[PDB]
Amino acid sequence: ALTKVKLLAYQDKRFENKLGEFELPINPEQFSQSFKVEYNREQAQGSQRNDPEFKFTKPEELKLDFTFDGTGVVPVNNGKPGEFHQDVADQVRVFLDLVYSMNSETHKPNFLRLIWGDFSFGEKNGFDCLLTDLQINYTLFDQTGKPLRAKLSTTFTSYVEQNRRVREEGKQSPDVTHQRKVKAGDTLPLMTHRIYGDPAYYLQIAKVNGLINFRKLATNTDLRFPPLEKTQ
Amino acid sequence: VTHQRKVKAGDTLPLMTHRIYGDPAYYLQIAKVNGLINFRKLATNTDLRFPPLEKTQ
Amino acid sequence: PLEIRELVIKASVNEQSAIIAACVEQVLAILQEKSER
Amino acid sequence: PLEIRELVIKASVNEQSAIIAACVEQVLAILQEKSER
Amino acid sequence: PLEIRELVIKASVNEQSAIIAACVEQVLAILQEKSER
Amino acid sequence: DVAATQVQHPEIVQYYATDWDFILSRAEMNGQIVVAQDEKIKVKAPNTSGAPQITLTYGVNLLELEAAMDARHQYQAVKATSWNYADQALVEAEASEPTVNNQGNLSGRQLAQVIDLSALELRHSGLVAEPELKAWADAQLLKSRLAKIQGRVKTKGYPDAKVDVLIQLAGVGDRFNGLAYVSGIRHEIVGGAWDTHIQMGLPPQWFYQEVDIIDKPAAGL
Amino acid sequence: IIPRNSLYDVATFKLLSDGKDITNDYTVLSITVNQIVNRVPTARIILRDGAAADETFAASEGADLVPGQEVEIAAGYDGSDQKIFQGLIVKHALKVTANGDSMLMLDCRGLATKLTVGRHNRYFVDTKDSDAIAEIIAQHSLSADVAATQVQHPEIVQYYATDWDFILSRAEMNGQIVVAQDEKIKVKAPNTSGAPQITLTYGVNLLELEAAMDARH
Amino acid sequence: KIQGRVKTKGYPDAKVDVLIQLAGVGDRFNGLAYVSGIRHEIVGGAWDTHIQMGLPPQWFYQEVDIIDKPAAGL
Amino acid sequence: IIPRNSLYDVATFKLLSDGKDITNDYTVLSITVNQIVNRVPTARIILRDGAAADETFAASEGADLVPGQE
Repeated sequence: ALTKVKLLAYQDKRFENKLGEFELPINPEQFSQSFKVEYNREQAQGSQRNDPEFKFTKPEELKLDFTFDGTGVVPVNNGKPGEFHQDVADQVRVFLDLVYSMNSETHKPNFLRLIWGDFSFGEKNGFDCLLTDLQINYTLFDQTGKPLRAKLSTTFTSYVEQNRRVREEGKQSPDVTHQRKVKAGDTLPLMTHRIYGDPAYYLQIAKVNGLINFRKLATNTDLRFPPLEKTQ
Repeated sequence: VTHQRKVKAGDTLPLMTHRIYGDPAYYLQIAKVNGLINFRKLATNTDLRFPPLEKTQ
Repeated sequence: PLEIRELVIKASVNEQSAIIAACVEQVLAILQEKSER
Repeated sequence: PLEIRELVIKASVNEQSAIIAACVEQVLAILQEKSER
Repeated sequence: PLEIRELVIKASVNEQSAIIAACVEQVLAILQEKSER
Repeated sequence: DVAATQVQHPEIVQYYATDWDFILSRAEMNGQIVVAQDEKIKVKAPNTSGAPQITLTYGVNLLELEAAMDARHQYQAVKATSWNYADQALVEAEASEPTVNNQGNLSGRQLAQVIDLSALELRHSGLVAEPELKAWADAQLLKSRLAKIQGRVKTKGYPDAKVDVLIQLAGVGDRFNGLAYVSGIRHEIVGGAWDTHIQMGLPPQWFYQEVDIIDKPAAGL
Repeated sequence: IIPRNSLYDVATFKLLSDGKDITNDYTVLSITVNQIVNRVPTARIILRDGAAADETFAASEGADLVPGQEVEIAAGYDGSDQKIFQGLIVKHALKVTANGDSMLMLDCRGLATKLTVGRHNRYFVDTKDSDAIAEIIAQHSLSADVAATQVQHPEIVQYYATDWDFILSRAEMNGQIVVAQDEKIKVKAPNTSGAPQITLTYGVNLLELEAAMDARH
Repeated sequence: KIQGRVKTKGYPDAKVDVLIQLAGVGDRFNGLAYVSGIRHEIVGGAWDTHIQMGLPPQWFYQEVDIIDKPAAGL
Repeated sequence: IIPRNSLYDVATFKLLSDGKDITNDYTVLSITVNQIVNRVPTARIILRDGAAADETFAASEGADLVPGQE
């Protein structure tokens, strides 16, 4: 069985209320995806090389090209004998209504999800996006004026909500509580350095856990490491 | 604008209010507009009116 | 400039920042000099 | 700006108009702020 | 400008000199006009 | 076209000054504004009691928008004091709360409690009578309340634009929606394009604080 | 300059409002803070806001960024932050520019701004400048730290002027400076007798530099 | 006598009313300088600081208008 | 405007300091001079200087361009 690319159209920014779906009659030959990171590149005067600082990660980009053909030589994947694709205008109409026009209840275009069977973009099985660019070329016409072939080129950009973005960045810092078990070879200042980046806090940790002698630890003790105070 | 909806099997008032306004908290107002004594048991042929919101709050 | 309150505040995050700074030192120098005898 | 007399007058008819406007709000903000205690 | 002390001083020797001059006549005209009744 | 005042003065003196400056000083001290056009000059109180002319909605009509609040210009009360030699005592008057147009959901009195100054106080050592002190304090409160929110809007060419009227501003949140008072207009026609700018609100400073309307000592000799 | 024992050089900051941390509840674009001698501390905050499809400004309608609230700003490297600014929100503005970008701007000032909003009249008899300054400060529920003067005046008069102006005039006439921060105001002579804190070398540490002499002063 | 301004990368321990040592700028500017002001800027993830050295020579009363107008402006 | 009997149109200048000609001892970038009625004459001079590898300003440390000279 041959699987086809599908575009799902949603109204909710949490992608829960599905409005519709469109299926491509011919799969694309290829597509491309683009990534980028942004750093600070200021340098001191009279210095050899540099160590740039991180600023942010930009949204990903997606490029796709495909074709509609209605001259009667491309079969329809429905199992009936003698069936071929013969209507371009209907497909252009439903496509433009689904991905391009304004929604009368939200006053903007719909949210899109791109899915191709078992394809994986990464840690997910779909691409959540919005349409930014589209071009159509009509290259073959009927004697009454109706088209027989159309070629489309599209550019999509990545979209993800605030609430969900801050949860994907599961920021772990000295802003949370840690717990560690003591094993053979462990010492308190080294554990403190490995959690806080500074051994100097060791005398505080011993007080939080009630340690009388902190230079000889037992090997089944579970130690708690509290967060740091918000402003010093 | 003004909306109108018919009650069918499985409907509850806070969920309809959420589906029209985006916020269930308005349910107590809607019950007053339609004269509902008990709003936790709805009948299945009632047509409810949903008025617009005030222009500036 | 020799002052910190005469520096231009930066409000954008996505990318000509060195022309809005040269066109500010020129005006302040044309305007200060206009006050001496 | 919050005033209509602080807007820049446009004198050309054949075509960077959005840089002569950003470099004018910056100077007026650097200059007004210089007068408060 | 109608004055010689309101002209911008040129400090570079290797090459946009006609935009730092248009953005200076505009500010001085917005600022002078602000003083008439 | 001058609206009448109620305070009668034993004497008024115009001392070595321009007609425009004298008129503006005396107008502001009574809470009035000056509008000049078409060989006509009108002096009257601001028109904040009318009906809106149009509706300007962000997301429908607007091309550009700016708006601002500042809490430091709001006061709770105003008092004015002077010396009366016929009684050998001080005289004091207090301002009344003015009636203005409704915009936003924060009142001037709520903003006046950020700094929390008990009252603003004005003093004069000469013989200023009760009604004059009252008009002075009232003008100060009105000055402060009419400058609560200030803003500017840019839209396409509007032939029927006029100053000293009300408009309705919408689409900008609970804190800025409502009826706004128009203070100024600019028309620009450049190369065939036409657009207009509408300014809302008045500045909080007095006229005499912005211009130099007194000569120098010794006549500058 | 970079703190010792920093394992990563990611710079972080924290914005509290009435004690509540609101850093990750909005989209923050820029922060600027100024601390200058003889002036009131200032801060400016720029956030992204506005949406034409919804026809509202959502963070403007909230209850965290309205005039009159206490704002505290801290910043540091790698999650270890230090307090930088403490003040009040004074101004609240909206802006939509030509190309459609929309933002919300906040203007915060220190607590000493309470001293600059009125005109007062006072007498002082047989006191020093330090006593008058301490009393005027204390009347606004702020802590005062005033170095003592030696000249005793038969009388001092505050005539129809602001508290800030009176204090600055009397301070400058004695060769002292004013530093205001953290609910505290200090008046004292300049500290030119200490030990250096760091070394800044051109060709090692600097990104930009300006310096000037003028013989006429 | 000498006034100046320096821009460097983010410095958490910056303070006013202290001394710093300035070097590498010739015999006529090297030495101990007095800090008058500080600005912190955080824009898009970058952090830098500006340090101002020296005081202005004008009196306070020469820069502001702190006296009312005659006749109280009436 | 161009003086008569000029065989070449190369423009030249000379900068003296306490009587000594120092034109070719430094790198001169620009010179501006103003003479206005009811005002004091003014001049501004811009030279190239500074080197991060040497960590000094060599012409600043000289004795030809210090305040107080003619």
